[PDB]
Amino acid sequence: NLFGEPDEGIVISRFGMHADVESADGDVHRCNIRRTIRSLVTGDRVVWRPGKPAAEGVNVKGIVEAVHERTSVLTRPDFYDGVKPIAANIDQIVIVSAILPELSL
RNA sequence: GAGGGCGCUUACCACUUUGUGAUUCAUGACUGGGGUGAAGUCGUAACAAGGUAACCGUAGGGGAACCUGCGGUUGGAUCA
Ligand SMILES: [Mg+2]
Ligand SMILES: [Mg+2]
Ligand SMILES: [Mg+2]
Repeated sequence: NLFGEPDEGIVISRFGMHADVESADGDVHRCNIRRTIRSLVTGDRVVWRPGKPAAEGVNVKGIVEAVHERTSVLTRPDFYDGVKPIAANIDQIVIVSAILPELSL
């Protein structure tokens, strides 16, 4: 509770109970998520509020309220897990492989 | 003179010093796991004969669930 400014920022990573949200200038600021969010992926622009600092300058987390629309999505299903998106909102993928241990086709 | 006091010395002994032990708390780089986590990734182990029957004990293997070897049990299906 006692949230801050609703703004647009880029989510750095996903950690289940919380997420890392980069602001509009390059500030690593970890936040938790809203209960009604169906999914949150790496690199998804969101609407979020950075809580409120309890100590002056020292805050713990904020919240991520809403999720914008998807440009792309990477949905891959799995046995006994269902269809799960991995990453989203991307224009180019680079398939990276190595000759070790194997190079399959 | 007898005797006493003072003073000195000795025995006992508190505090105090060194050497070196046992025990206890606080601090403590680092490090060993374990628990609590609905949505995170990795796999599909077990529960049906759960798709190589499972499990216990022991040795080895490898991100991991686990696997194989030896022996035991039915807390196993199908049974003749
Ligand atoms: Mg299995
Ligand atoms: Mg089995
Ligand atoms: Mg056996």
